[PDB]
Amino acid sequence: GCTLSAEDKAAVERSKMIDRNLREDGEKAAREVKLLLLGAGESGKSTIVKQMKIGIVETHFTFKDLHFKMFDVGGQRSERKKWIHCFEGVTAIIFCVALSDYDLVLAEDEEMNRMHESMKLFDSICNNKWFTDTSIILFLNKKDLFEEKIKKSPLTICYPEYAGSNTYEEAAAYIQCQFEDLNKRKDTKEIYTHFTCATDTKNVQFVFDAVTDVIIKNNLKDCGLF
Amino acid sequence: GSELDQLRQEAEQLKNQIRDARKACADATLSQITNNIDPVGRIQMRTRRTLRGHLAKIYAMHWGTDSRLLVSASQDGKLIIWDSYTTNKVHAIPLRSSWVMTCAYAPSGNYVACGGLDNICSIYNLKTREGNVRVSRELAGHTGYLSCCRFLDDNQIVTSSGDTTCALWDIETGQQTTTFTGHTGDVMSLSLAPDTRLFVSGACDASAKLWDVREGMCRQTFTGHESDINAICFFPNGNAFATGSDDATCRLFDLRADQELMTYSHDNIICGITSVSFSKSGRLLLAGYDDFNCNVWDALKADRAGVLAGHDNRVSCLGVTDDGMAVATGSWDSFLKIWN
Amino acid sequence: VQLVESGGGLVQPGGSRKLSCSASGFAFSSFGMHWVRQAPEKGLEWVAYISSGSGTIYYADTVKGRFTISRDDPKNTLFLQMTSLRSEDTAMYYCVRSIYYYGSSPFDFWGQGTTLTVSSSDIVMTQATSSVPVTPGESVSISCRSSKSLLHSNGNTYLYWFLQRPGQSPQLLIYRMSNLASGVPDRFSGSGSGTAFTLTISRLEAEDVGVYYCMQHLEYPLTFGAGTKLEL
Amino acid sequence: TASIAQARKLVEQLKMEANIDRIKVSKAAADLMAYCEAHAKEDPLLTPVPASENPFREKKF
Amino acid sequence: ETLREHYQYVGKLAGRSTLTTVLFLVICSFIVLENLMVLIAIWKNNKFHNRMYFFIGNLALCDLLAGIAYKVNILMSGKKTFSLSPTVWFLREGSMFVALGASTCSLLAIAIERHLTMIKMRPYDANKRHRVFLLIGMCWLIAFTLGALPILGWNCLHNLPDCSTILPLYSKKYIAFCISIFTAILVTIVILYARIYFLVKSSSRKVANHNNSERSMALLRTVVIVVSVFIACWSPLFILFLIDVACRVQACPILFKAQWFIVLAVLNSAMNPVIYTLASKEMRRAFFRL
Ligand SMILES: CCCCCCCCc1ccc(CC[C@](N)(CO)COP(=O)(O)O)cc1
Repeated sequence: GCTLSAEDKAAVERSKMIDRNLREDGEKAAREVKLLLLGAGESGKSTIVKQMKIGIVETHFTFKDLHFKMFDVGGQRSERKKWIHCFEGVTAIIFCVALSDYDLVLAEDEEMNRMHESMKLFDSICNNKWFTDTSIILFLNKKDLFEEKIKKSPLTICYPEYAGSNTYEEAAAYIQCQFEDLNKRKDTKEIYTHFTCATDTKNVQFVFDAVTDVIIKNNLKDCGLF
Repeated sequence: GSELDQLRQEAEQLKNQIRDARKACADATLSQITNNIDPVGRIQMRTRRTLRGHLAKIYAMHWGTDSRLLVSASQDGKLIIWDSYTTNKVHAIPLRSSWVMTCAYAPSGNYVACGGLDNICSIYNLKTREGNVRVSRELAGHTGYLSCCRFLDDNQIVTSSGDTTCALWDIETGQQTTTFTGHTGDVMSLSLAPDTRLFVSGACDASAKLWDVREGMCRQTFTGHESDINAICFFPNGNAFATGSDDATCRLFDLRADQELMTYSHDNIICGITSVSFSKSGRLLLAGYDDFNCNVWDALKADRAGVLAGHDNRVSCLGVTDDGMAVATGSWDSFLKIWN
Repeated sequence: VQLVESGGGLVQPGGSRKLSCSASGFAFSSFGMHWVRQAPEKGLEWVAYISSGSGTIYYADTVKGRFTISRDDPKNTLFLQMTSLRSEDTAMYYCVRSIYYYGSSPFDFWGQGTTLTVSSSDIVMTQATSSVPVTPGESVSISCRSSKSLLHSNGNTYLYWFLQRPGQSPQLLIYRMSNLASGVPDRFSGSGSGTAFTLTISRLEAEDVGVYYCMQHLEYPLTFGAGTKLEL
Repeated sequence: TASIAQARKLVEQLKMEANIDRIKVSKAAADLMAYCEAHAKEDPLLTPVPASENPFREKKF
Repeated sequence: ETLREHYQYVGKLAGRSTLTTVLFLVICSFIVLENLMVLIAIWKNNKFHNRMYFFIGNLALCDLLAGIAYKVNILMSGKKTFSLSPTVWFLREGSMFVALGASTCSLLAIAIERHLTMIKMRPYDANKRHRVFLLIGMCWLIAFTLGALPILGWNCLHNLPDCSTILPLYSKKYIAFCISIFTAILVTIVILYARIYFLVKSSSRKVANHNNSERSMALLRTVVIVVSVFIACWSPLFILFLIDVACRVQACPILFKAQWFIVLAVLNSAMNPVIYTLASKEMRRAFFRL
């Protein structure tokens, strides 16, 4: 206040007030979890967002004094290599795939099935340069119909090189290991796996545990203890 | 069918004729003309100011019309209008969609436009009798993420979107008055001409289109790049424009002659240009590479003349004042930096 | 946008009174607040000033240390309390609104004003002219005089030409000596370098008759000048 | 059968883009040269103005 | 002549080999050069978005001051005991107490910061800077207050029996207070480091992967190494201090070899930057990169 006038001082006061407001607003959004939701076709994204319901669709919910915020971006239909860096700082990446959708085929080509597409998308998401150390939460949805579709029809159509007992457990284990083998890091990234349940509580608790593990790992790396 | 084959043959032979026509007039190179003049000296700029206060990546900035104010957009949902002389935060506006990729300042100084990743473009009134800032008009109708938007007049704005189509609107009513279609790839940026009668827009298909505002049909097409084009601006003369692409290359294209004037690239740089802007006299091209620091190119000799290495992350936006005394460089480290 | 003031009246020589103004139609939580005192049949003078967010508070040296200004933000209300009323404290008060940022127009709304009667170094602002007879259709020019240089180091020139009409509260014509306010015609003009300043009107009408004042804002206190009268 | 309509639109655009006049690159270079040299003096970035009238010079603080 | 009488009463004056002091000076040179290198490496970087950097710098500074002060002690100390006034002697001992206190009140501060960072489930940093400066100022103030305490009232210059054998002008109550503060700091550090591992293991048990299983068993190793190295250097010196408090004058010959333990405390300044900086991936990369 040596050279400033009677009006410049009030401008400085206004700037300080704006700075204080920004500081108090920029710390109330640093305690929220940013989950980027992905999927493919009829995997069950709508059912899943209904299971934990309160361009881009933003959903906000709460669970045990923790606020989660999810970005469904399925309605973008744009080149994903031009807007994917905006989600670089997401905590986890929820991924949704239906395991009872192995015998159907896409409308684009008769040979192209609807299961290899999910594997290609997972490979394109689990090996992204912007998500080197970003965890993934894999989901298998609609397992009720999978047993009925597998008891009459063997899964040799999708996996001809699979020698199993044509049972639910072995087929599910083979699908899970094939999906998890697409991971190329195995050290920085930690892929989770789950089977959807009828009740919402199991899925919500699984997401809570996964994000808690990710948060604690990030904290351990933050404080130089590891 | 025979009709499809003959139509494809006709299109191919028109393409050949257009290539021959554009090659016929390419008689001399731009190097032979500017290689005799005195090169500009090394451009030593220092960070006079430092505009801290953002708490997220910075995606767009636009210099004001009086060359004293500027507006910056962040991913924390903040639009901030500063005072560049004394580092005063003149206004702070909270947004509804935090995923904004562009912003614009009205030439009169009364309105500010913002939008991105939401298919909607919002206009905000600065000179309000209530003393606050409020939204005055929301424009919707695009099916892709908004890339750029520029004010044509007090009641006219033109926006490019990720749905390969651009649109010129009417703020009073809110309905599109012109729709520009013909792009194959995603449109990433537009720039209004000084005379405010034409504009160029570059797309992810490595092509740019110069349009006509009054009529509303594609007038000229420019090609020659190899990847996505992330920045476009006119020369201050108004009869040229420079594009910057992801293959570590900028190019200068003239409107009268549809060839390539010069290319700006270097072997040691393998990064993509994120922003392009000119100086008041058109002798300084300031392309912001995403290799953690900006760069300064002599827009007439293709060689460098200085480096604005003061950022610790990707630089995304870059502007120049109307009278050309200051240059600002916004980056993902949430720090603006006015140079001089 | 409107300000409603209340609290004045007839008081004894011993007693404390508070003047309260309520604001509606804008964002009171971001407007600096002033008070202005005007003696009956005489000129006007500044009282106090409180900034946004109750940051700093100033006072007039005349009754410095006896006034108490308070701002209630949630209710958009301002109070000014006075305790030991002398004989000079009989006058009528305005509560102007103000916002300070680059390009703003401070001293834009003057409220209405309320009257209070008491039962029985600083740059000087003066205008030599006191009355000018005039017929509509001809230009009028008035001059205002200072005792220092009003041009600050930044480049501004703090002088606010304002207009008062009989039974009508003052309104802003010129702020920072050069620019015009909002809601007034382009008939008025003002420009003056250094110490002498002038206000000019091109084509008189029946509404321009009244008193004209100049005020300075280079530093504190805010000393007003003697008004000049235009009669029909 | 909308493909032939799209091809019609494309060939119409080709018709519109193939009927413009061009000039030698030497004149398009001389125009930029003249514009650059004419307004060089009013460009502070090219040749910095003296520090007396710089508005962004840092003060004591 | 007071110092001579005190030495005679204690017994150091009775009858009062350069390899020992040469080896001491060599160890001190080692610790000071490595601590200066660590401090200059921290100063070389400028990305202070992590609040751990200030704590590491403060610990390095405290260790450097300890090294320099004990340089002064060992150089001035051997035969200048009688020829110099008591005031320089007092300054010398006050510097020792201030310094070790800098080194040890830095570990308490860093343990507090680690325990309070690893207890709040914050997905992103809130950028709070009050705590770091508060803790640095608090530890420096505590060290300065504890170093100069005796020269403002606590001495044995007028009471021969009521002061120690290791230092004939230091009352027993001051050494008892030092013992109390040292054991309090040790217990607090142990309790702070014996909860982070429990929390991490309990959280990683719910979802069992290979990464979690190796993370738990590496955090356990890190915590055990930190605690064991911190204890193994400071424990014998304070064991000697407590036995001296229990022992009387002209009784325990071992008190004449106390120097052999002090260098061990010096050795603790030889391992703090080795563990707190070179036993973590981020700091290791930041140090070996430049
Ligand atoms: C956290 C509490 C800190 C305790 C740190 C322990 C330091 C105690 C200490 C004792 C003695 C000395 C130096 C001893 C001389 N002071 C130097 O040798 C004794 O020898 P001379 O008097 O015969 O010369 C230094 C520190």
